[PDB]
Amino acid sequence: STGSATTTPIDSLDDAYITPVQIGTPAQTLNLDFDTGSSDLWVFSSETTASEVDGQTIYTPSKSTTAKLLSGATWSISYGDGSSSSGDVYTDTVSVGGLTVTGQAVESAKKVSSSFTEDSTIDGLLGLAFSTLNTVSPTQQKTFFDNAKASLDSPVFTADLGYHAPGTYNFGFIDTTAYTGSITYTAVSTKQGFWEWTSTGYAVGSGTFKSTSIDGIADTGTTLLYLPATVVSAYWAQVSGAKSSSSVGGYVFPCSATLPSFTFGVGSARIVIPGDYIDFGPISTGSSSCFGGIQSSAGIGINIFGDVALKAAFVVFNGATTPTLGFASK
Ligand SMILES: NC[C@@H](O)c1ccc(Br)cc1
Repeated sequence: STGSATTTPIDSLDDAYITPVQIGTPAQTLNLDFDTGSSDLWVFSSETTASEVDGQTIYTPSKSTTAKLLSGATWSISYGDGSSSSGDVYTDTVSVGGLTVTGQAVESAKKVSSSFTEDSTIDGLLGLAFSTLNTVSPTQQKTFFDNAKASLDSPVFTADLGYHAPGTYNFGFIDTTAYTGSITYTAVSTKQGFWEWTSTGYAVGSGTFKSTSIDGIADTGTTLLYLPATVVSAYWAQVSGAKSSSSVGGYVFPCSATLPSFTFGVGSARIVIPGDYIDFGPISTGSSSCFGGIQSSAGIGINIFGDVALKAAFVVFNGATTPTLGFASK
């Protein structure tokens, strides 16, 4: 089997992407944030505290003939940005772009933190990291990808995120028309539950490539590109007026600036992030200070190849027995 679904930015900055997902029988369609940095499929639901729901579409398991309470199971998750959610668990039929999994754990939120409530466009998350990170207790549950894997034509999914435009998540096949050149594959460590890999270096604009190992995770659920302070300082030093602002919480730059591109290494290959991808616009409405799309990972404990990086590439998440990551230009 295979599946193919369009993923759409939630706003004009590409802060996140939502993908329609069918849950239950008859189908209830929710728009979920596919997150290669976590492993829970959770949704706003009929059980979510009413004051914490504001415009989201909810899953109502009592209206699904295939929903079953997973007795005794609870979940609770905290994300890198400080947001959180928790609740109980059903199993139900879940389909993405034509690919159906039966008995998928669908984690129903009883509580969500304010940042979820405040974002009307995201009805929940669909985790695509390794199932070892799933938070369901006392019986850990599998991700949608893990459940689908044996059925898939090939045990892979691909992320093809757009810049200020829709893109595609495919399951079970590699669309050879969706990228240019060849896909370069690189080793993955699953030891921490993430799609963790090592970039071979970087360049800023038309500068020389610096060969240096940068360990990081491929994370579709993180907006920005978080890299070591040395690398980030080298980048922003090429933008007149750029500075790290403790008040704003990172690098800002004059909105009048042109940004240089940023290149990262994948083995001997190179992925070029155009300068415009690194512009996240005014820090507040009407400001002439703009927020940078490349920020320091110092104090995160790991580097994060988030959407800013991933959307410059066609990315293969290969879940074969020995997982790997593939990157192509597009
Ligand atoms: N996208 C999931 C989010 O919780 C996350 C943020 C940062 C890191 Br490191 C891992 C995961």
